[PDB]
Amino acid sequence: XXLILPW
Amino acid sequence: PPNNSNAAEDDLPTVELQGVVPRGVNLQEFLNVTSVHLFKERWDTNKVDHHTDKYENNKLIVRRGQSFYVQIDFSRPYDPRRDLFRVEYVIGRYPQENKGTYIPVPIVSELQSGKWGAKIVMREDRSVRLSIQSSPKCIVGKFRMYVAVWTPYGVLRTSRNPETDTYILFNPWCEDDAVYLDNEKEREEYVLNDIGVIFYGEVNDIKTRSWSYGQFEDGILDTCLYVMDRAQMDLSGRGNPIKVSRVGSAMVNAKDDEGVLVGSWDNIYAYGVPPSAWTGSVDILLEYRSSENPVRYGQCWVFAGVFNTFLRCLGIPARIVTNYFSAHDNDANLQMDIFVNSKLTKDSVWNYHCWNEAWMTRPDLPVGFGGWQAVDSTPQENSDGMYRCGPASVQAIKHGHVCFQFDAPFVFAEVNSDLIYIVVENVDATHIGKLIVTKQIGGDGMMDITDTYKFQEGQEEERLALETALMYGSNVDMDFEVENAVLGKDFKLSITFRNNSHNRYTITAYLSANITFYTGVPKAEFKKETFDVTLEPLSFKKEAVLIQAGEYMGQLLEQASLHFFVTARINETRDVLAKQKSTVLTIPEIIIKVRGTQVVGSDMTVIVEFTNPLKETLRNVWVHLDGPGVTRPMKKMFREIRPNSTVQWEEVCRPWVSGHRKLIASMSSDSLRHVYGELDVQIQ
Ligand SMILES: [Ca+2]
Ligand SMILES: [Ca+2]
Ligand SMILES: [Ca+2]
Ligand SMILES: [Cl-]
Repeated sequence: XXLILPW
Repeated sequence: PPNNSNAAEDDLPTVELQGVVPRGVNLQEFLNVTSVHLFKERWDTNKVDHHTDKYENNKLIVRRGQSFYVQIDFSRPYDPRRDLFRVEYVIGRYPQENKGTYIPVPIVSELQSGKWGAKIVMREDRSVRLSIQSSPKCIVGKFRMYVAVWTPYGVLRTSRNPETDTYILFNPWCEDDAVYLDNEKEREEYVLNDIGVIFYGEVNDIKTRSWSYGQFEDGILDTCLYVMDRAQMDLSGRGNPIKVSRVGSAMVNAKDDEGVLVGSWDNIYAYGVPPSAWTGSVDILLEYRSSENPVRYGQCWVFAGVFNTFLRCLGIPARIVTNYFSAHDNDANLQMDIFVNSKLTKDSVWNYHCWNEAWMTRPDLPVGFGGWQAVDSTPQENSDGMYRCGPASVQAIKHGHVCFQFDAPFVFAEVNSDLIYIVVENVDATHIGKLIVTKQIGGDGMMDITDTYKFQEGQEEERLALETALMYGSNVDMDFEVENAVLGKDFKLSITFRNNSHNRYTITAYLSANITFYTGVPKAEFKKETFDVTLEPLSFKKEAVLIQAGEYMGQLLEQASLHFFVTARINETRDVLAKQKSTVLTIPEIIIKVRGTQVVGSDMTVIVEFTNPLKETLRNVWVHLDGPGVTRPMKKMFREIRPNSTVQWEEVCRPWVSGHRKLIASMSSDSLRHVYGELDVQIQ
């Protein structure tokens, strides 16, 4: 479930 | 011409005549092979003892550096006065003996440690049973077997026989193998377990995905060999787990090399399988081999799952680790540059990322950096022109010694880069790499392994290790030496600072003392200290650290060494000085001799001799003698043994058990303690 978490 | 395909083969002649052989020669004089037995059933001792009985594969599968049995039936009984033959193992289209790809196996009287050879262990009628030993550095792959009989006219060789093709794998059970793992429970989990769990989600909402590695299912071993062929990996390097795991990290992804799995994150996954639909590696790997094209699609945990299958299948112990808040450094400065300006900001963080660890010595690195190596097949950054990553020594990452190959600075950034909000507005030193986990041995639970990658957040060492890593990317010199270090005694670690400037400096530093296996595999940290020192101008200062015997004596083992890290920051300049060194402890000797006949029922005298190795006097010395079946346990006390003086202790005994026995002596005094000697004795 990889997701880029925005800064 | 590169010998880079296990699948390709050359054609070895069966009648290899030499010179101008006359018409009418009678080759019936010479042995010919009527049959070859490999005892390759999955219930028989070869596959069981080699831990290869689980492969769904009817050929012989063995592990290198370990002996196995075969039987050759000849046309008449082998007669060493008149007959000469050898076994041959051959791989690739261009085998060469000096490259390890043509392997002659001589028939020898006694097997020699580490060397290819075959010993005859039984002769009956027309048959010989051979114990064949392979080299623990053998190329890993599928070999062709031949029997070659030598004659005055040349060699007579068996025909091509695919039924005797023999797989030779990495051997985590062999102490001479680079992938040796000395713990049976770890070998079962990290080699033999074909299912597992991959952790995902978020730090505070941890989820688990079951995964079927399936490394023993029909076709999978052959596919792993195929992957290395598709990499054009030279066969001569396929016995080296560093090269195998690094090729694997490239080849499991499709970029650059037509590798196994096409990465996609686009939430549509056109003309393929969505990454979240796979539940194991087998379907992916078998489709790669049958289609001979990359499979769509994967993401981090699918790459890791397939990479794990590859490693375990070939016999490299391997596991999947999950990093929560995993940083992606785009410009190799080992920090997250956050400008949010979405155009200027390129670095990013994942809720989690996961990769593999593979277990091996690192003879290309100083001792202390073997053990778990991080390898990552998920494409993120190029490493020397290809999407690959590792093997990176986890122990090197922890101490920030990211100069050691391969890709350790990138993996360090993944687990411990700082967040820099940039003029620099703010720094978050604790967000990245909040928790790192892997499946526990013998259950589906979670093992916290964060401490293997980095020191605890908030601790000075975590700062010092990070500044070391950024340095590897004041006029002060730092060195250290271990003063006369003797097994069984306290000893000093002497750190010297030399300040050649006119400046007064302050220093903040840590010391890490570790026990290491003889092969360079780290075992344990036994001492960790931080300290501060002031450095006057134009001066040298020695800081002596006492290492007490109690701190390390409980964690030693045979031929272990000690590995020390020292890292010091000059505070006024932020300069970092970082060194690492290993030392072997001087080992006091205890000599055991026996005088008289060693017969079960008569008397023999045991002589125990000990020389004081120190410049100090030993006091209240207790010597013990142990020897089950040889002597009841006995003890001798010496009140004082002067420097460099030798004492001798004679003890009469009568053994109660015949055969190969053993004598063990011990010495403990008020300072030096728990030093041993041993002697094997045969009792007639
Ligand atoms: Ca690739
Ligand atoms: Ca960056
Ligand atoms: Ca941190
Ligand atoms: Cl890809």
